[PDB]
Amino acid sequence: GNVLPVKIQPPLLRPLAYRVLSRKYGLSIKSDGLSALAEFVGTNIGANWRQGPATIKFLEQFAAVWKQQERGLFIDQSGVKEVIQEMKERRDYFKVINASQQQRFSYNPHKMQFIFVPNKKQNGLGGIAGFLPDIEDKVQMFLTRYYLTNDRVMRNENFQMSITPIKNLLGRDAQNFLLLGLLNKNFKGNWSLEDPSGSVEIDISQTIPTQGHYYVPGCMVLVEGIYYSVGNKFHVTSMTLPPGERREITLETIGNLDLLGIHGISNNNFIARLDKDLKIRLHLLEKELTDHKFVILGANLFLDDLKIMTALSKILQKLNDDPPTLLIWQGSFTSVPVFASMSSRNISSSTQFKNNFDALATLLSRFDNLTENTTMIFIPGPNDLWGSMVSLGASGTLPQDPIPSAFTKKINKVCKNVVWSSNPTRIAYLSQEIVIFRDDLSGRFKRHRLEFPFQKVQETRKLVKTILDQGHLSPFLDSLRPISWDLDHTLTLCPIPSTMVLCDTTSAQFDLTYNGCKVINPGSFIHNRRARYMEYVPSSKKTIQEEI
Amino acid sequence: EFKDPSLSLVVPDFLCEYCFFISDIDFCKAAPESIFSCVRCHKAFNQVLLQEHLIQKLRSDIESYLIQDLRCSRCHKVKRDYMSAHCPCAGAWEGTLPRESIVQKLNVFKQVAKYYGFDILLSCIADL
Amino acid sequence: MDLGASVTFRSKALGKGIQQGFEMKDLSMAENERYLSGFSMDIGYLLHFPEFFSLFKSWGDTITILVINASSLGQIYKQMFEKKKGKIETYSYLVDINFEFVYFKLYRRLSQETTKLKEERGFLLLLQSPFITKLLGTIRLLNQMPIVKLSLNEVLLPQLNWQPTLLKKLVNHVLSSGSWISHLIKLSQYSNIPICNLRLDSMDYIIDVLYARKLKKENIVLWWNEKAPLPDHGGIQNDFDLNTSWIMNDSEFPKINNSGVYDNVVLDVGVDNLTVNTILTSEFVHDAFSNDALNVLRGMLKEWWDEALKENSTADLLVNSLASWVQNPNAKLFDG
Ligand SMILES: [Zn+2]
Ligand SMILES: [Zn+2]
Repeated sequence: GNVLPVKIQPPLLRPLAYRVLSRKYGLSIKSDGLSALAEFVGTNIGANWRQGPATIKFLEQFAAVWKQQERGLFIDQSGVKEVIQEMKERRDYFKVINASQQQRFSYNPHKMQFIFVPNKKQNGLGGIAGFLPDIEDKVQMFLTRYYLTNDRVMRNENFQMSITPIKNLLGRDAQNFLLLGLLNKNFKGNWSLEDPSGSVEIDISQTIPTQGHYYVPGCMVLVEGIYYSVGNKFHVTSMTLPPGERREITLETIGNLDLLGIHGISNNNFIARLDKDLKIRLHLLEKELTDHKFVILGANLFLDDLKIMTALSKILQKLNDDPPTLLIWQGSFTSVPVFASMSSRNISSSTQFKNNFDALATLLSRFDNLTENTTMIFIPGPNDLWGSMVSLGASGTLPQDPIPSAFTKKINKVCKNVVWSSNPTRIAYLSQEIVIFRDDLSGRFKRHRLEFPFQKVQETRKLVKTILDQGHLSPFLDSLRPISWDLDHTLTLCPIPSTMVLCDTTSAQFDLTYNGCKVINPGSFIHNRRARYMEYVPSSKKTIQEEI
Repeated sequence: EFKDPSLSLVVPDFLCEYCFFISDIDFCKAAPESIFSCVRCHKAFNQVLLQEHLIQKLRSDIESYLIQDLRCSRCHKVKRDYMSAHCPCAGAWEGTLPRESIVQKLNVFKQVAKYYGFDILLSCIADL
Repeated sequence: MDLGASVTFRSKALGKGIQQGFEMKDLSMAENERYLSGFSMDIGYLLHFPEFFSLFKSWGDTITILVINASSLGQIYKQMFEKKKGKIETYSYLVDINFEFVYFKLYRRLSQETTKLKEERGFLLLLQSPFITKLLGTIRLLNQMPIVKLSLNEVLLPQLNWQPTLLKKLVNHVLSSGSWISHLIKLSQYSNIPICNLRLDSMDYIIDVLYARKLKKENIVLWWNEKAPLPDHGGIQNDFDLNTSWIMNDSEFPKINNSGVYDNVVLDVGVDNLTVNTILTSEFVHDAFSNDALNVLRGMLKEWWDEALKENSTADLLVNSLASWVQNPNAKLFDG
């Protein structure tokens, strides 16, 4: 109310509200709205019932705020919330999301359009077991990947020659063709290309591949060759990975869809888009960006050894004076995978894992400025709690679970902003998309390179070109890296991110950029009696520092 | 019609440090004051070990379900291609490991964890 | 593994080789180890019970415990003295008596006592705490002498009347250290292993050492692994493979049950030593385990059985612990 509120009689105010909300704009005023307006004409007692313009303009502002939320034919108990919004209308706006809460969007080959898919948690019960994907999900996952790759290839400028589906190769011979699909080994043990139409065999004896790519099983490839019906051999003469596209050109095909929706989202009922505030937020980001710095550390910071703790203490000593905006720790937090202990005589490995994080809370006590001003991010490593329980330190499921709450009951209480996410995690800045992914890449692509019968900066160039042209974080079949059936969309590089935080302990540090995106390659947290960590300036500039 | 008034949840290859006794222990059908002590030697068992073993069994179960193969409904031949709608003959793919089986297994994990004091197992459930 | 504790030289520059580090690859060999040493030398003792840091000296005559007790301590020590008169007598030649009792800003005295014992004797140290690495890393002096660790962790307080139970624990540890060291010297002079590198419950370690040296004299790569419960294979073992996944989780065992009512007599029998008999009795297949290692292990188990038949307690214990070593992934040289 006002300083001198006067309780109203609802019947006499009824015409003033009803006229505005039922003849000019709006509809179907409820009792809650009328009671709210009673309170807020108590907040506007000044000469009211004889003063028109002030209450009328407040009502039209109310309408201008209300009519942008859904359709709003009824006014529920949110009305007080929009009135608080009215009061408040007289760094934030950035979000970090994990692979668990990413929205699902299918792709339809017959409608050439992305389709929203309801999340199982929002509509389903989810109290017993809602996280288990259905059987046909793994059937359709490769179909979805192939459809997306087909669309991406056919949108290319050069291709307007046309490829031919595999099954249409039975009746012709001694004619050149062009085709693409999954590359794998058949049951017999020969090289084959698989397509939704069918599969053929590959002749490799005279192949000249395009250099600069890691030709690996499980990767989309473009094959030009001559069919031969005497056997079933598609004699290959050239081979190249499909080209990639920048962010804006892929976006405009769907305008600007609300995939990573922070301003607005789409769901089953409606589809939403936005480009008006993109330039405004770009201009906002262009300023005070140097003040909003975020620094990342190396991989596999084991919290058991004394040397790592001492180096970390020195890093925090240098850092506490100037706390950044975001701080990220990546890699495993224990040098030995945790699993079943057959002996009760010694400390349980789970208890040791709990103990290791407890000391970190103690070390946070002497760096209060960092704990007070900078949020903290933790990303699980290859041999942390849940994975190593069944993987025992080897590669496992990629949509990895976050750090369990039961073993982090003190870090959440000491620090004020800590977020645990999956191994692939996506953050949403004002005008930037950043993704972080921690695993082993160079060794994997080196060991599984395909063989062709016939200065270290080139290897990272090949790796980046391959991972960006393929457009999928895990270009490997289900034999190598098992993936949860439904969450595969999280690993998709549909509209490629602005910056990629690609950490590989088997690769040297790099700061390359390619095709509208830039990639950073942090190394291990320590090496050769030294420790290092890197920071990235939001103005597309990078810095490297070493403190031993 | 008479049925079994209880289910089963068995942990294989359970080891006793003091006696080196190897036996499979049933968490549901077995009576109390026998889960906590070895059969031959009457020595009490560690409890967080029991919780860890249950968690490991559950996680291995989930992984095994997630890595299962696909079988055709009419002819029981196995799927041999990465992308394909259905069998060349009539019939639609079905999973080797049905969903309701693992759902019931998780239900009985829930009941077992609720009956005794098992907090880390409850946390393991909660993260799902 | 290759050299063992029984070290000797055959230089035939010894001073020049001891002012600097003596190189071993050119000159090394292992002699016989029937008797390790005639031991007559002092001992140390530092213990912790989760603020219950405790110390004792074999040649000392005082006991001080960091922050009714004295009388109970004396009576309990005397009581277990008469109750283990025989064991004390038979291990007096290892460790030998009432001592002064004390129950003691105070947390810095560990450094002082360690320094005092450092300049007082040159005495093996026995450690018993759940925080052995912490104690080693917070007392810099403890790295200057050989130490033997006897970690028996997971000790807790009853929240009431912890004095009698802790007194019992400390007194039984003190009067059983002699039997402990007797068993340790037996195992060491039987298995050619240094004292400090041994432990009471490290049966798997001796298995690894003996099997590894038997393979080293053979032409078989050891696949030795450290700080990881996976066999070493050149890095290929880090990748996920289906057959490995299925052999890892194939742990269920079948059984036979034939219900019914029986009027005939039925006998109940027990079967024991099944795994050892199974092992001793009995290119194309890629999942098969190496035949050479299997044969070597069978021969080793057979010789252990034969030696244990001829009144060897250590061989009997090894035979008993073989199965637990096989199942346990924590042991090194472990292959699923
Ligand atoms: Zn037992
Ligand atoms: Zn069929």
